[PDB]
Amino acid sequence: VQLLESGGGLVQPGGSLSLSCAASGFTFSSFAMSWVRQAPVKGLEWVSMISAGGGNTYYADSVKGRFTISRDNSKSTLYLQMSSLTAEDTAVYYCAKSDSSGFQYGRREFWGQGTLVTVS
Amino acid sequence: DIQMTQSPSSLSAFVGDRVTIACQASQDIRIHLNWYQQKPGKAPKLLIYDASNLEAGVPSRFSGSGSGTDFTFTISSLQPEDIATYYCQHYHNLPRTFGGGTKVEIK
Amino acid sequence: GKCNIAGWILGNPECESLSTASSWSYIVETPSSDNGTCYPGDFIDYEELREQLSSVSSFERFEIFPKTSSWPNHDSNKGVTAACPHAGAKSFYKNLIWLVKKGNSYPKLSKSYINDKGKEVLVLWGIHHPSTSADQQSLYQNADTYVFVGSSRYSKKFKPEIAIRPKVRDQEGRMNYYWTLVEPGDKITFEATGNLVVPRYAFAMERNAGSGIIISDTPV
Amino acid sequence: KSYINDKGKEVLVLWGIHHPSTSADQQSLYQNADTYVFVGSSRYSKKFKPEIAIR
Amino acid sequence: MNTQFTAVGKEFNHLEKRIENLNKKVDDGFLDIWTYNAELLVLLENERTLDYHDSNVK
Ligand SMILES: *[C@@H]1O[C@H](CO)[C@@H](O[C@@H]2O[C@H](CO)[C@@H](O)[C@H](O)[C@H]2NC(C)=O)[C@H](O)[C@H]1NC(C)=O
Repeated sequence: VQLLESGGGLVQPGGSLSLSCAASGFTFSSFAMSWVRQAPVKGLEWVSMISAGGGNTYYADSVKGRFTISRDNSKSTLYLQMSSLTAEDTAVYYCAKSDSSGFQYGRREFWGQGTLVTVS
Repeated sequence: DIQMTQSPSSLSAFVGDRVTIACQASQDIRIHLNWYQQKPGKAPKLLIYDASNLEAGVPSRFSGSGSGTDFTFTISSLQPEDIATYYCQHYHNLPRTFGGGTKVEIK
Repeated sequence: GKCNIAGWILGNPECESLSTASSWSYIVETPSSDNGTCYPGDFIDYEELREQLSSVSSFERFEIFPKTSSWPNHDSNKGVTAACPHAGAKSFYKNLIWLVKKGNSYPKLSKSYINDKGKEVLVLWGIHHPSTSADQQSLYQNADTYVFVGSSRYSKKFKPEIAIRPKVRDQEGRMNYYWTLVEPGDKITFEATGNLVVPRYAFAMERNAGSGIIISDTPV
Repeated sequence: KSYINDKGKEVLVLWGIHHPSTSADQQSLYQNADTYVFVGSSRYSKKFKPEIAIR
Repeated sequence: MNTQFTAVGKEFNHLEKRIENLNKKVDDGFLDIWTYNAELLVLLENERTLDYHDSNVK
């Protein structure tokens, strides 16, 4: 399969940056999706996840209250609204397929190659 | 939250030598582990799932084992292709958490 | 939509377009809900399964025995049929894998799953009954086979019936469907020397007491 | 053997299976020591096996 | 007339005709009882209602 991250770049603190991920080779609407954060200091962190039908979400406490995660299955697309950005959010972001629909059962088998978000 | 502790953070060995790493959980997580291999410039590849099930396309050199709070990973006799940072991940509960990463160098 | 419950739960190729609900209050099928089992056979305890799924508090699907890593000694790609076509291609049920001999052998199969995550797990599987011994040699190699499935509350040994049957959807043979609920904390095992169709996907769930099924063209 | 119901009404077919008390009957009535019976239709399929026992 | 949450329909296969028929028997008995009692309740109360009104003006 393929997952392709889009959006990214250099922004100043405050404001927001919008990321998205395009899915191909699978029935996107059948799977839960998530975002993973790869910081230069902390090897692998986690940001947020959404259930296959979009009914439920879960956020890292570190982004909870700021970030919004959403999806549109008819477009095979995952979105992340990186609101209220800070310097600490600089990282490579990756989208991934969980191989389950409900968060509790699963395996994060396939990750896209990511995009870089820099805040400065 | 359950935080994985990975050790050593850096490992080196010569080709053909036997390489192992260890990782521990702060809570009993049964066998809910996913071991990853990150080659420079790439998203990490999942190599072992459910602590010991070798993933498709991953050579027999790789193997995992353990339960509860103490898990291991081996790459058997080390080959040049295996330079990577290896990571712990578990999915016992939410949030899913990662280990620090072990850098494996070959020489 | 146009699918019935058997179609939906087994993964009839034409039910692929349906979304997955996390919960529901009742099930609605149309009077024209014709897409069910596409490979003819006996769906066992179908009515009880329909009742259990009628009202669900929580439901999720997960891959249970990954297609590419669970059966390195069996062929998971040749298990297709004209009875379940998809866009003109031979295909098969989306939630099942029909394993056939690899090369010229069918090594004894032994697999298990432990439900240690807390919800009840619904596992479905099926058994193939060839029309001739010539199919048994082409698909399983072993001439004398058996299938065994079990859990703490289930145990059954099955044996294939090779016979020429009237053709249904051009098939001279049949494939039966079986299912069970694996309680949290339990284990389900499979063993076979041939003729077993193994689950690929399984469902985790919680039943909301029970409701009912409406057959209607009245829109939602 | 087979029959095709192409005349329009539902057809009720009955049959039975013999279970000998001894192998000596199996040799007298059927000759074949190891036998089976199979019956089917688009909605029916069953393989039967005899039970030889003294009842 | 306080009811609870129920699901009326039941499904049976072709070798369960006797059970489906029992289910019908159950539905039919309840239907006849309610239809009849409801008709009597309406007819009886309508007469009593009209007498009540006649009483108050008397
Ligand atoms: C999905 O349902 C349709 C409708 O019943 C099936 O199409 C029929 O297939 C039979 C057998 O080949 C034909 O004789 C009919 O004429 C077809 N009906 C129509 C309207 O074209 C279809 O095969 C089902 N697909 C699956 C995978 O079950």
